Order: sequence, then structure tokens, then C-alpha cells
Amino acid sequence: SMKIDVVTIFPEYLQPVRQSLPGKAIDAGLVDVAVHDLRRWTHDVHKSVDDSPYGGGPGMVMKPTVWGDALDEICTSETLLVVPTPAGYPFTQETAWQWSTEDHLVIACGRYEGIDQRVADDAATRMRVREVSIGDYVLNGGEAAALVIIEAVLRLVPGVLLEGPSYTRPPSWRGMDVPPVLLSGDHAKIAAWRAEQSRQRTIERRPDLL
Amino acid sequence: SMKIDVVTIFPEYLQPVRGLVDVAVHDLRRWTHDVSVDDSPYGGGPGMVMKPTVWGDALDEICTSETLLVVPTPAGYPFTQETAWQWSTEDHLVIACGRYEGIDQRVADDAATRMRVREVSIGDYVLNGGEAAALVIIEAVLRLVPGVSLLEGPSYTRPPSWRGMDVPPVLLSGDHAKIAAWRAEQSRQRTIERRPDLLGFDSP
Ligand SMILES: Nc1cc(-c2ccc3cc[nH]c3c2)n[nH]1
Ligand SMILES: Nc1cc(-c2ccc3cc[nH]c3c2)n[nH]1
Repeated sequence: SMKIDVVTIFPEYLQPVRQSLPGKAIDAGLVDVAVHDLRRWTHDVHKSVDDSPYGGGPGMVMKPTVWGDALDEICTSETLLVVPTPAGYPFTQETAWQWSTEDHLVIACGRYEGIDQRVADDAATRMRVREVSIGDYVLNGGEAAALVIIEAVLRLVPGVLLEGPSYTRPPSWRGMDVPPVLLSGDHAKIAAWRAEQSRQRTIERRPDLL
Repeated sequence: SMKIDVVTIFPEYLQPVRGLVDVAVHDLRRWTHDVSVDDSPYGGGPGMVMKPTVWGDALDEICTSETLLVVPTPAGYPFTQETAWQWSTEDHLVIACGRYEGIDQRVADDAATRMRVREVSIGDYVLNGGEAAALVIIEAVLRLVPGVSLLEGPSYTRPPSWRGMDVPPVLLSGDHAKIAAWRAEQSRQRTIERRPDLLGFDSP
């Protein structure tokens, strides 16, 4: 039973993932993903969501008054507020598992040079707030990160070393045969072979994990 | 000038991409023949594996020897900002999006005999397929295309006082040197707290 609210100035970005949800989970009321246009909470006829940064610098900062009103309406005491940012704590599988048991996630998607820091700081005085990064690269905004987090979390909600290579038919293709051990019927040996493949791949690609 | 082709069994998922660059999305099922792209794994295991035959045909049509073939996978080399800068100079990226339990390894191995191949992970979490990773890679790369360390500290804008929370006074002081020093300090503090690995310290 999880509800996810996403707030963004580009609601159309999230539309595919909304549609991608299985009806059986939606009908069972096990999951609901709602997307909100941040501009619903703007104060002015120009629907302004950003303003110049204090202390100077490039780009713009999203307005605290707008975000404050949005979160006031959408969040409750039980909300886990997720704020994607390149400066965040790392979002990992452990994080995804933890958040998969939450009743209400709100994902605040920033743009430009991010959201006025007081928004998160204020919210943290009455709900749990998690500023997170999905990887060491910079995006244009939080929307792609939201898609990633939603996918990684929801697939752990029941109802909705590195892995080595996998193979399927045909046994020979473009001069390459499936490793004979996999067709050996020696399942103890197959397990040992897969372990070694995983070890070698981890050494080559992710020595940090060792 | 960059071309990006994405191959997927779920082309509709890639609508979120909304003259220096063209992005094209191809339905993998276009290269099937009889009225299945997946089969059970050799050696056992849960789930299904995408057959190499259909992928080979698709990539034969879409790739050239100059192509950088990108294959999202949880077991990939890390995709980082450095990678994004590197790929931002490429003429042609092809992103092969897996589903099920992944793609038969021979697809990448075969392709690597004709072109450069990069199996990459966008982070240490598991997705349902390569499509979300493709969106992340495309965004991170295209923003670096010509014509298109430490953690950043907090940013602020008007009003200077909000809900009884004040913008740090130094930011209103107009003293460029003091502001630079404060921002550097905030960045160091944030990096130590959130990403100590970036400064060569142990992770929590
Ligand atoms: N891991 C990661 C997060 C982001 C991100 C998140 C929000 C915003 C808002 C403006 N730029 C942003 C970038 N980039 N990379
Ligand atoms: N970094 C990361 C990549 C993926 C990914 C990529 C392709 C497939 C195909 C089936 N599941 C997949 C997962 N998850 N997390």
C-alpha cells in the first residue's frame, strides 16, 4: 500500500511510468503514482518558479514560497520527502528496499540550479526528508532521477559481486558457443563456474566492491 | 552533431525525451519473424534471457563500425560524469535496452568484434530494464554536447527571510571573497557528510 506523489514543472516527463503500472496492483489499491505540476502553486500571473541566487552565480534557484505551498498541500506527517540532487546521499538498493515499505513518498523534482535549501530544511522539522543522488553524473533536473527511484522502489513492492553472463538458445550463434559447463547437468559445478565469472567480472569492472 | 538510436521492446517508455542531435527509438520486435524475444537461461536460474538472434539482426541494421554501442546493465562499468564528457564527443551512440533478466552475453561479444561496446551501470540499484538508464545517459550526455570533485552547497533566493528562516547573511553581503569562502566551506562540509568517498575517506 504505497502512494507516490511527484512534483515537477514537467509533469509530462513522468507520464510513461504512470502508464507502465500494472492494473492488478492499481485495482488492488496497492500502488498509486500521482504527478503534480508545480506551477499549480505559483503566486503570480507569470507563474514564476525561479529567481536569482543570493550571493550571485549562474542560473536560477527555485522559489521557496512556491515549493513551500506545494509540499504543505501534498505532504503529511507520514510522508517521506525525496529530493533528488547531485549533492545527495547515494541512493542504493539498500535505500530502495527501505523505501519500499513506506506508505507515502513525495518526490520533489528540481530544475535550474536546484531548490532553495530552506524548503528541505523547513520540511525536515515535521517530516522525514531524504536528499539523494542516483549516480555521479549531472542531469538537467530531478525528473529522470525520479523515474529511476520509482522503478527501483516499486519493483520491490510485492505485487507490482556482480552478476555474470547469461545465455540462452541457440547453443551456437555467430561462431560463439554457450559455455559447455552450462549444459553439463552438473549443477554444483555450474554454480562454481558462475561464482568465478562473477568474481572475474567484479575485479575487472568494479574493484571498489572488493 | 550526434545521432542516438535506442533499441527497446518498450519504445513508448522513451517518450520523456520530448538540430545538433537526433534521437530515434526502435522497437526491437521489428526484427522478429514468426508471430518471442526471450527464452529460458542455459544452466538454470530464474526468469528469461533475451535471445541473441533478434538483437543481432537489429544491431546489424542500426550499427556501423564507428558506433559506440551502449548496453545498460547492473553489472556494467560505472557510468560517471567523466563517461558523459567522453561520450559527448561521439558521432553515433546506440543504446541497447534489456528487459527480463538481461541479454544473451554473445550479443555484446559479437558486436565488440565490429565496433566499440560499453556495458555500463548508472548506479548500484536494480531497474526493471535498460530504458530508464537510457533516459539518464541521454540526458547526462546531451547537455554536454557543444551548442546544447566536490558536492555543491546549498542555494538560496528571495525572500531573505521565510518562515523565520534567514538566508545566510554572508550571501547578502556582496563580498565576493567571503561568499566564495563560505560556499567552499559548505561544500566541504556537505561532501564529508554525504560523500566521504569523494575525499578519500571510508564510506558509512
Ligand atoms: N544524481 C543526479 C541528480 C541530479 C539532479 C537532480 C536535480 C536537479 C535540479 C537541477 N539539476 C539537477 C540534477 N543530477 N544527477
Ligand atoms: N544500473 C542499472 C542497470 C539496470 C538494468 C539494465 C538493464 C536491464 C534489463 C533487465 N533489467 C535491467 C536492469 N538496473 N540498474
